[PDB]
Amino acid sequence: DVFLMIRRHKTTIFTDAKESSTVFELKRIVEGILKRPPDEQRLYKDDQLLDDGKTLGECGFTSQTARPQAPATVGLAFRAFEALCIEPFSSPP
Amino acid sequence: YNLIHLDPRTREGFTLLHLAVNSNTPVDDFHTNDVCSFPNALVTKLLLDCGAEVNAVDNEGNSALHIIVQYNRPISDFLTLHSIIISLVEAGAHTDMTNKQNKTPLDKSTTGVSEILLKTQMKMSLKCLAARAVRANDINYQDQIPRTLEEFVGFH
Amino acid sequence: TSLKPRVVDFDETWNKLLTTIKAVVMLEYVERATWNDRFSDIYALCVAYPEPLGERLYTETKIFLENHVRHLHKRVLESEEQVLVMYHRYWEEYSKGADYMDCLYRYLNTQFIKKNPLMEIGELALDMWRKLMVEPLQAILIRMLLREIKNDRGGEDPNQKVIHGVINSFVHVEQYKKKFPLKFYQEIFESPFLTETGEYYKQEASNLLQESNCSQYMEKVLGRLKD
Amino acid sequence: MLIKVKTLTGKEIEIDIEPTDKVERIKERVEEKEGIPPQQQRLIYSGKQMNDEKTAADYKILGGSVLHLVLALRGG
Amino acid sequence: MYVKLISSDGHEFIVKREHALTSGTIKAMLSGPGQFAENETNEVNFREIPSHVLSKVCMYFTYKVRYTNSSTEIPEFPIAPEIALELLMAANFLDC
Repeated sequence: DVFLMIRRHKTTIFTDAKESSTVFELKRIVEGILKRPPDEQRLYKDDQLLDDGKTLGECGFTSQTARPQAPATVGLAFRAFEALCIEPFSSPP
Repeated sequence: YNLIHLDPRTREGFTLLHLAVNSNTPVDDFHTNDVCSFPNALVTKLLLDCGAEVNAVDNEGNSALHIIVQYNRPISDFLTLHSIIISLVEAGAHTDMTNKQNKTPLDKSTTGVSEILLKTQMKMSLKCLAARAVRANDINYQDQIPRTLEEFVGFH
Repeated sequence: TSLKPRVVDFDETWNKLLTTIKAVVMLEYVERATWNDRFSDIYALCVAYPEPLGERLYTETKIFLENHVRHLHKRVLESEEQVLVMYHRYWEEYSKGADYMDCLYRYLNTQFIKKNPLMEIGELALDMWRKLMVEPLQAILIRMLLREIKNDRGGEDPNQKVIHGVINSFVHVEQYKKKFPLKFYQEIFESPFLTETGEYYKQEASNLLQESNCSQYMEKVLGRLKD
Repeated sequence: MLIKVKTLTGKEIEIDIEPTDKVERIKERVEEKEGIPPQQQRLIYSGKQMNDEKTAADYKILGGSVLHLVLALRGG
Repeated sequence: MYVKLISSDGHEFIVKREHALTSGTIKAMLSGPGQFAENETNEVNFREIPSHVLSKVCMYFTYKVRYTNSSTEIPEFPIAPEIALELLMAANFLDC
């Protein structure tokens, strides 16, 4: 129901999910494509933290904002807790 | 094929396809109008299997797709409006190409049946959206974009 | 950088594109980064300012493919006894070579070839394989294709893969002709093999008319049909 | 109410749907006789295509009429 | 599977393969030499196209996968007028 981009630092994984689906599904999905244990990354919304229990559609990631033509930027930071390091895109002309 | 490659164009810019998809093309009353009916989907089909330039522009900038959606008889002969449109957009008739007066063929619908047929046959492409966004804001593109892309910008 | 058209000289970039496309049509090893940069090269040369030189690149690809298929022809002619084992070895490495060259030249086939009479590279590489590797080397191919299948008919079990590759190298070459896609195979291998089969079964039936009576003739003809 | 919707060759489709029947499944019954699956017969209600429930009173609640349908595939 | 897209200056992207094959020169870059025995990343190195335009074309991949042959209103793709010119060049290079 929602479309989000998992933007960790350099990479930005584009994925679809559901309102009823939870954070654990997100972490399971990003495990097989980034090879990171779930406790080594903490997700975000702007700067607000999230946990592994609340649903994806709960913490402001609704179908009216995580639409695919402008997905909601969910931030990630990986453990070696490190800060949420996200660098912006290139300069538009 | 020979005639098409000799590019037959009337004074209005109409090619063979433009007249073959136009109901306004006069058909001879002397023993002929009872047989030859315009627009006809068969002739258009036979004009696309022979390789007519389907994205041709007339004096008004209308393509064959612009002309066919101007048809005002979607009930009397629906198939001759349907079986031609699928015949028109099958060789690369750019559904979003825009005439000289800045009218998309969706804009020149004048018919719910024709516009819904175009919408069903329309396939989206980021090329089309990006070109439309470029022209809707009038960014200078000449001598900055590919040479083949200037014509595509002029299409939208 | 970027996708903006730039004045690029054709010489060293075309040589550096040859460095990869020669290995592509031989099914050799090319790096993924190299193969993904040749796409950018082909795009840059396809819209290069101030003259879009896709025509020069198209003609140079014509020249390279013609020379390469003629080299394959001269090499296959040397192995006169085993040309089938050499033709099919140089066709499995050129059919996929033609397909990969078509993939590499994807932007050319949708900007300069189909939009301006001209043949797309996946159709040109195959059309350079019948015009320069099958049409001139036709009788040698066909007569011994019939000879190998006749040896299979009598008692032998020749290389099924080689024959089944050379034979479909007549329907595969004409895969890009929308009108009569089998026409080359319908006049290079269909009719000659049909007439040779007719002669061979005529003499086979004549031989089995006198060898056995009408009872065993039924079982023998049924077995020969099943075979 | 039986329908007389035209087709790609001047045929007929029997919707057998009353004016209060929604066109969400009314087109399915019409296409059941013709053969098309429910979510593929993009019928045109003399100027527009029915969407979602689309109770037949929207299309003038006509009896029988002639609804030229589109053969739009991949809509399932 | 999931495919991987380099940008001009870092800015890694990862899009589902069925989503990134809607373009034209990804289906060609992914049909090249090599059997792709790994089948997990098969990264493509877009050396020339910048990062923001690559993000927008990935968003377009998701958009076109979601809204293909739909009976809805097909909500408009938002194009920044600054990114409009470069995205046009990308959608020229990235066929469709």
